[PDB]
Amino acid sequence: ISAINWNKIQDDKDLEVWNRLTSNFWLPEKVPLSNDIPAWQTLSAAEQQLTIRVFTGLTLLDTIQNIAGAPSLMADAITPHEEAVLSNISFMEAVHARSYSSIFSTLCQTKEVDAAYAWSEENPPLQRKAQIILAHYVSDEPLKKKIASVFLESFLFYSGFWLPMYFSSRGKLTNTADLIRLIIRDEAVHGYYIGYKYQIALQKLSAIEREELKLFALDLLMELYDNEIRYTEALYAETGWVNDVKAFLCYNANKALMNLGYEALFPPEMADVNPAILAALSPTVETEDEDWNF
Amino acid sequence: ISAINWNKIQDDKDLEVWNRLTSNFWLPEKVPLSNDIPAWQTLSAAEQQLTIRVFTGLTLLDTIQNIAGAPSLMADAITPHEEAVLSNISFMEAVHARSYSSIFSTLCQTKEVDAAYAWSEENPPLQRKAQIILAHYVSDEPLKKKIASVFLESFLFYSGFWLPMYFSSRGKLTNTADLIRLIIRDEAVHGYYIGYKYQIALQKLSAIEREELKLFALDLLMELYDNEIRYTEALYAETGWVNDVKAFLCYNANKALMNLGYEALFPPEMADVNPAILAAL
Amino acid sequence: ETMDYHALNAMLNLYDKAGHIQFDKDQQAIDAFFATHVRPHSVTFASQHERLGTLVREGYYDDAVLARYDRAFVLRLFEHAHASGFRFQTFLGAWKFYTSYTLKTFDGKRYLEHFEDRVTMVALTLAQGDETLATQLTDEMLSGRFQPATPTFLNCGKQQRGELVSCFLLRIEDNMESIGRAVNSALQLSKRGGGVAFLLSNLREAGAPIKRIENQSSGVIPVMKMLEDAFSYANQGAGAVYLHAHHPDILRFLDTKRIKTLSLGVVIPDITFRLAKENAQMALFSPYDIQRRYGKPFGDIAISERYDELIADPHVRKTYINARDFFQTLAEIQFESGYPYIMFEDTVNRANPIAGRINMSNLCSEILQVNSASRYDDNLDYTHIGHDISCNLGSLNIAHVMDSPDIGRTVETAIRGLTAVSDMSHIRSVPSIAAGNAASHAIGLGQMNLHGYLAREGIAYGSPEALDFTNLYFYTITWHAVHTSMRLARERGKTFAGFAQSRYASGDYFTQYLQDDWQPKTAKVRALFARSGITLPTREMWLKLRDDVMRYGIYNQNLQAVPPTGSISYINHATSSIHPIVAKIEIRKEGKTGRVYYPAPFMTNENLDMYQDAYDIGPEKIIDTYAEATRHVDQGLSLTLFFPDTATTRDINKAQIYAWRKGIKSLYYIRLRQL
Amino acid sequence: QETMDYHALNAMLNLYDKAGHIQFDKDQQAIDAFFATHVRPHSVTFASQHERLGTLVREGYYDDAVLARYDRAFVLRLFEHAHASGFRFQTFLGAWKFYTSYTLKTFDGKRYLEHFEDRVTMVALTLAQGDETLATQLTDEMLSGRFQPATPTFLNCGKQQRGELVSCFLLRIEDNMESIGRAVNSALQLSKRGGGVAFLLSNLREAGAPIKRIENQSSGVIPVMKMLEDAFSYANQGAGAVYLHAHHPDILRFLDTKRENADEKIRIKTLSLGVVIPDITFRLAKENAQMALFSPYDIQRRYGKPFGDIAISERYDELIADPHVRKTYINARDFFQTLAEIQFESGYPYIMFEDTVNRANPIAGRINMSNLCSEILQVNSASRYDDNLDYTHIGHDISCNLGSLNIAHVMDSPDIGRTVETAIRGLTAVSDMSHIRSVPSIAAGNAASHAIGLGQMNLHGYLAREGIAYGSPEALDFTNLYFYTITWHAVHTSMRLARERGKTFAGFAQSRYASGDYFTQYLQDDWQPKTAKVRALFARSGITLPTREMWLKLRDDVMRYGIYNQNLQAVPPTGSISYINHATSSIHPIVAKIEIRKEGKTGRVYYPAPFMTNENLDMYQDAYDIGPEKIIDTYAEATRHVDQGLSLTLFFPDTATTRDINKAQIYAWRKGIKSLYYIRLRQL
Ligand SMILES: Nc1nc2c(ncn2[C@H]2C[C@H](O)[C@@H](COP(=O)(O)OP(=O)(O)OP(=O)(O)O)O2)c(=O)[nH]1
Ligand SMILES: Nc1nc2c(ncn2[C@H]2C[C@H](O)[C@@H](COP(=O)(O)OP(=O)(O)OP(=O)(O)O)O2)c(=O)[nH]1
Ligand SMILES: [Fe+3]
Ligand SMILES: [Fe+3]
Ligand SMILES: [Fe+3]
Ligand SMILES: [Fe+3]
Ligand SMILES: [Mg+2]
Ligand SMILES: [Mg+2]
Repeated sequence: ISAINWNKIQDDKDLEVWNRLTSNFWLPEKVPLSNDIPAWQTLSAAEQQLTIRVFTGLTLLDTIQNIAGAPSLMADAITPHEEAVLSNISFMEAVHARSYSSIFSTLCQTKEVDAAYAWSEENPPLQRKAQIILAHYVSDEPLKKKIASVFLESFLFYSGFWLPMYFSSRGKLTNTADLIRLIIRDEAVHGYYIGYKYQIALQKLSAIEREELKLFALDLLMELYDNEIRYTEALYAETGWVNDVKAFLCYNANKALMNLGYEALFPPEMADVNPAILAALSPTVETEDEDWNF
Repeated sequence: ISAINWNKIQDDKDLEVWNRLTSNFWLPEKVPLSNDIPAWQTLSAAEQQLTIRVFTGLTLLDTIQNIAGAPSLMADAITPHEEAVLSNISFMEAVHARSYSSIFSTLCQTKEVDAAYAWSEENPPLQRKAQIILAHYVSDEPLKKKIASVFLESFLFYSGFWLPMYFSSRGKLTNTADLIRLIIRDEAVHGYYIGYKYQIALQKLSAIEREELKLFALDLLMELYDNEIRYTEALYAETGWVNDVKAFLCYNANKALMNLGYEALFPPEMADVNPAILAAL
Repeated sequence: ETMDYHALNAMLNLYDKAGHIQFDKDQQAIDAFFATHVRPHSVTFASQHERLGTLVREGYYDDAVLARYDRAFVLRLFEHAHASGFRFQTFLGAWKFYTSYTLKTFDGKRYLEHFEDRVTMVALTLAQGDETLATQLTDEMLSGRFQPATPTFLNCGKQQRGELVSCFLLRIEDNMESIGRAVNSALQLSKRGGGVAFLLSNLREAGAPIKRIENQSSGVIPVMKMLEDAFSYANQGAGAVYLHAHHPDILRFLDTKRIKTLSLGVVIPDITFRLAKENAQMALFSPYDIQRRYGKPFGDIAISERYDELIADPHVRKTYINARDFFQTLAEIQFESGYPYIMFEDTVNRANPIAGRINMSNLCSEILQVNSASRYDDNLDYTHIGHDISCNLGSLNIAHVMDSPDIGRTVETAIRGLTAVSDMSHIRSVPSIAAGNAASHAIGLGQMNLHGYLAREGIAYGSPEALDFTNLYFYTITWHAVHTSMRLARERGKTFAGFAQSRYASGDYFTQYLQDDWQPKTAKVRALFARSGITLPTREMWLKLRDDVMRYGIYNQNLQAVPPTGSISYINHATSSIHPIVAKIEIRKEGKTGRVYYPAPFMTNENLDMYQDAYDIGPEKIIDTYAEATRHVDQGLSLTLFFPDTATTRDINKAQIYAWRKGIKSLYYIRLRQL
Repeated sequence: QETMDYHALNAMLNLYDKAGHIQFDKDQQAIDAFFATHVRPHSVTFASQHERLGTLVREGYYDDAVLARYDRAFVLRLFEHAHASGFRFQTFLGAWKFYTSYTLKTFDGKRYLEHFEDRVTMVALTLAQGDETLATQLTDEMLSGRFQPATPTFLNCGKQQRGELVSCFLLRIEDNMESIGRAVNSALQLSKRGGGVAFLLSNLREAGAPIKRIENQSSGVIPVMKMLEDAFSYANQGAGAVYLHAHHPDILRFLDTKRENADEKIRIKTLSLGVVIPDITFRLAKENAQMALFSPYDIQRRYGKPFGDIAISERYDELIADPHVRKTYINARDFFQTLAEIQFESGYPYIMFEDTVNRANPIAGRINMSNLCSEILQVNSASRYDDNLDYTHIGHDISCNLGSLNIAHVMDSPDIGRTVETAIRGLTAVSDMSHIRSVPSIAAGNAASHAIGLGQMNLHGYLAREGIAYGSPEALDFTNLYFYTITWHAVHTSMRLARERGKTFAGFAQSRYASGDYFTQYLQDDWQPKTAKVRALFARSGITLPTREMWLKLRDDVMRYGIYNQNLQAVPPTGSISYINHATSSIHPIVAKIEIRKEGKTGRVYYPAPFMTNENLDMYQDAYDIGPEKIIDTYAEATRHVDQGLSLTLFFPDTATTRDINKAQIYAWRKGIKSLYYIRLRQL
């Protein structure tokens, strides 16, 4: 163990990723969410009850990355300056985690929150995706550790990030998504980093081992995606937006692969996202004698 | 594994530590260390050399608190929200360490940093003071971990936290001190939480066991006490204020003992220091 | 399903593939608002007969008004309104009207009025019974031309009402009586809902002696403290304090905002700039040592003119500060907390027509009038009732005015309606105001939608053809106001007191309008007035009018003033003041969702290159336009400068210099890009 | 080899010898030096009393309006005589205080123009208004030390460039903005020339009362408090007070403006606090039960009289009864609790036992509030104004003309019916000139009531002198019959006054004096000295203690001719003059054998209790060691006689408890105390 000199650096990104991920740091008490109450109320019995469940789903992921997700990727990082970034991400996930509970308190009641919490505990496809990543985390394979995480960071959050987004495209719960967008922008980075750091340990690998990794990613994605279709088919059942979420995922699946040096898989007739949703993803001195003039 | 609920919190302290520890957010780039530039030259060659050497152990200290300190305690935590605060602390400490490496670039030079750092590996009073504290992080014993965590935060750190506060009182390098103002304020809560949650752990440990650790606290804190005496005296050597820092470590190690629930060890005559250093706190 | 008007309005923040705005969803939201809120909440009446009757008997409307007309003619007029064909323009419009303006029940669950209703009521209140005039106002507010100020519109005709006009300018004198009275004056005025400004200029400096015995007085700061607390008490509820740039406290007066809810306004004389030119120092003269030696209160002497002499007089204690750094600190504080507002003493006086010297302005830098000190017995009663200033306001929709050909009628009806307000304004709580408003007939006819209109007719803002319109516009409004005012005097057989000394009486006001430059400098402009059916006043109209005044006088002291229209602009669909829009779609913190969106008037996906947002149109351009107005309007004009968050002190100071030199009467506060 | 400056001489007072014997001499030594070092090298030497007045008038120091009411012959002679009475100062502080704070100095301050006696003369002359014999009378009453016109009557008499003669004020606020407004102004125009004012908050609407039928509106009383609070911080000299019922809704938050748990947000820092507790507030504490705080709004609505104008102890159940009259509820045992917690840290609040005051009240109507020093208890009437703030109905408000008597020197003088007589005339005179221009409600109320406030001082002096341990059988019994004999004479005077003028204090026929129901308790027996020690002391002093025969002659005279003054006496604490006249504060015990004063360029000026030697130390116990008991005991006996109030400072150690204060508060109630000043804690 040697101390950190943030002056003799190994990789460019360590610093600029540290400069971003800390600039855009945020807290959930900073967003006026009490103003979404009126739009919240207008959502149906079924509609409200969904929005709760997807955030609860969002929670699980964010929680995993915090305690077992990012932590495990420290053991694989090369530059001592990467781990410092890693610790920030670890923390940040937990702020992502605090947020929903800051929503949950504000918009709904623990009569509705607790029924969605207990569903989340028992809901088969949500726990499955939580399981897939976990079995690849505690695995001793370091390259697959990153892929999994990328697939979490770049794709898994987005089966649920669609609803606070879609709403925003209707003028409902704008400020809830306003807060979500800050999560998003942090998780965008997360994907690029671990991804970039994946390609890195990858170009160092065996030429023949590079086929092994390329297939497995697609396979794992293909499984995680399979699950995700059944995950969206259950929650969003009785709304009929499935076709938009199932399209969103595809787009968000290319997003993951393109961060890992891999080429897109779903053609843009499957990743066809409505531009409105795409849009919702992001919107002293002195004087002079002279100056005095006239 | 179950998702977090910050709407059914378990301990009152959890959120208390959360709210303000997260409100106490700061960066080295927020403070203009472009200001301590004229006041920096007014130190001698050996005064300036020890500027780094004091903060160099401190760079390694937050390095070990960040990478090893909390990371082992997240299996010890009882409320999942406690796991949450520790990870901020982990992160916050990496910035603390970054803050020292913001310092060695606003005023300090290339040649000089490659001397206090390489010294921090050729320095047994530093080496051991980090070796023992970690020997309890890489021990499967939790109160050994938290005690180490306590005394690191609240005693072993304070080897070089006196230098800028003495500097600040004379108007020399205060904007650098305005930053260690933030740093300490964080370690304050860091030491406290570890401290409070040490005391929750002793509500379940049996009658004789409370003295298996009460007595074991002394063996260790005074073991790393004399290794700190060594580190203090060859650093504050030809300065003259070796004995004001002598009174400094008997002050905050009485606050370190306080940061566990125990009673303060050193009397009126050993814990009383410079009243102009504490005013600039 | 589900498209609540509030989610529907929100759709104005979103786009299509070419770069579109969804105006569609606004007018759609209005249609929604009337059917999700308004008509399910209003109460139905068989005929206006019950409507009038029940609303009188139940204690909502006031009979004191109607009884002045044949009850026949009231339902005659009401029908005329509800058949005028009024629909709404913006979502915010109808939102603002209904929530804030319209008459709802005592418990507040049902609506009792609609837009066309509120007009009728005001039209009947202002006309005092004049059948022929009651009609005219109804038409003029309904067609959207004349628009009474927030308090007037709101309150008229209601029995359970507040005050007709908020906005007051009362000076404090250098004695404990007047200070006291003023601290009370706040209490009685702020509780009725008033916006009061105070003239601190007169009071003793810090370190001044009281009762012959030396170094005693507290300064101007602690008098504020009390006023602040008084405003803090009486809620709605906001105040401003004006100080002369050459009062010895100025820096520690500026320092208070470096004392939360007060507004600072600094009167800067020409000599301050002149000192600020050659990097010199300033002189701050003791208000005490002026009183003794020159027998006049500080705020009442020509600081610019005397200056040399003052500095020479050894009895007057001079305090020295930095001119360059003054303008600096001024900027510094504006950067942060908005004010200090500025008004340029001499600039104002120079082109003031009324006898005397103005010293201060209102809460919005727009009202600029002369006043006289009031003298009190020890029991706080008036031994001499002075004159202080109250501001009756109302504005015109530049565009809507330009459409109808009888711009004259459009103006008279408005000036008369405005005048009617003073003849009904009896603030008994502070007599100087009331007795001043009893001799002055002070009014302030405003404008709005200039930007809307220019950009509607296609003109870019700040352009050589823009200024050219806005100049020859005000020119022609002015003529009609003065005419309306001259006529009024002829009918009442009385001029405002102090007229015999006015420049209107001397005829040196008419001097300007008897020369030229008064023919269009651009062909595009001339087209507008040709096309609009507006006869630009010709030399022998002024020449006929000069000699008319110089016989019968004018009944009003000050005629126009252009305010920074608050909510009234959003009811009448107008681009704020006579300045550019703050943005293409104004985001405003209101009601349930915390924000309501406002699209600029006459805006489509086609003319989007006209609606350049203020911030980046630039400072200079705004002044440039305002200059042309400052030319004609006798009072001040509320000038808000719009800088980018990256701009620096210089920029501001530089912009103020220009503004000063261009001859701006008054400056409001400076806004930075950050939302 | 030299050294000893008169200040160093006065500090010696605090230094003992071996065992401990006070250097009483080193203060008297200081006096001699004080004059030798500072006073006389700084006086203006006037070749004859003839050029003096001639120089002091022309140069615009002395008020020619006064002197020209007598032939200069008499004036010169009176002066000459005043100086021939041979006055000598007693203690250092005594002298020092006079010159620095009271005596006449040249415009530039740098020289002195008057000596003690000179002041007296002027005072004596100003108060006589033109009466040769009364002027001579006053001269002697003051210089002997029997009379002392309170600070503001002393310091500001005779001088041409002068401030007001009275400096204590009681103003009321009515539940409407006009009075709200007029209150801040009066807080201004009164405090501006060093006038202490008290305000009546009891009447204002509560912390959420609707305005003009529109629900939940009004701000409370706090914001009006704050306005005044700062308004006093401007007019600086400048001490303000406020009074609010125990059963007025805001009471718990009102008590919480002083609480440390604030700063800006619910905080007042200069204003003094007064709390009115009616009798029932005790009954509710008894059975642990809750207090019912009523709406002043809803009371004004239903009943037609504003809050503090109607009964609260006597109408309590009848007010819970009315369901139209709103009701908030809190603990009575916790109200009294908080009081002590506020009392501990802040000193306040004061206390006025509403009914104990109204039952002893001999005057028409009700008393609703008290003054900054809890010692004024008079009846006011509200005022009505136009919207322009012009007065429409100029109601009565209270100004306090105060004076004092040295108990010891009074018992020394032969005639006491002269000692008191003179005192009353001068006071009356003060109140016959108090044309307070700025608040006509105080001026024309004063011009109606002719109310005066004669005090008593040097009790723990006279007691200690004559070998009486404070609060002993001998003490109590004496002071009982002392306040007794003073009372009679005070009235007899007021009766004679009402006879010289042919008029009474307006609305006499409604007073208990006019029916004779005042003379009730003075005509049932009990007025024999409980101790022969006390009897032989009244003999020694030669005082005709008022007979049952006297109490008839007076009765029959009063009923016939009337009395010129609504109120004759009130006993304030002496904080300034009790050093000029050498008196043991009020009638309460001394503060320490040698009191320390934070004045002058030492930071410490020390003051030794009168008549105190190295022999009679056991008679001079500091009020702390006495015990709030004996103090209340002595105060009760006084309160029996005095028509107005007696300002009661209670004295506690640092070991005292939240209950210890609460406990005394009750012993004060039970024994029949009218009012309470604040409670002190032992630390310096
Ligand atoms: N803070 C404070 N300000 C005062 C006081 N007296 C006067 N001032 C201030 C407020 C007024 O603006 C200014 C003049 O007030 P006045 O007319 O009450 O003073 P006065 O006539 O007693 O003496 P003057 O002839 O004005 O020097 O001085 C005071 O006692 N305290
Ligand atoms: N916070 C606040 N309190 C006010 C205001 N106006 C009056 N108050 C308070 C102070 C007075 O104690 C009480 C009654 O005030 P007024 O007698 O001037 O009200 P007014 O006679 O116009 O109608 P009202 O007596 O309420 O039926 O309410 C205000 O604008 N704001
Ligand atoms: Fe996350
Ligand atoms: Fe992430
Ligand atoms: Fe740290
Ligand atoms: Fe730490
Ligand atoms: Mg004056
Ligand atoms: Mg009222």
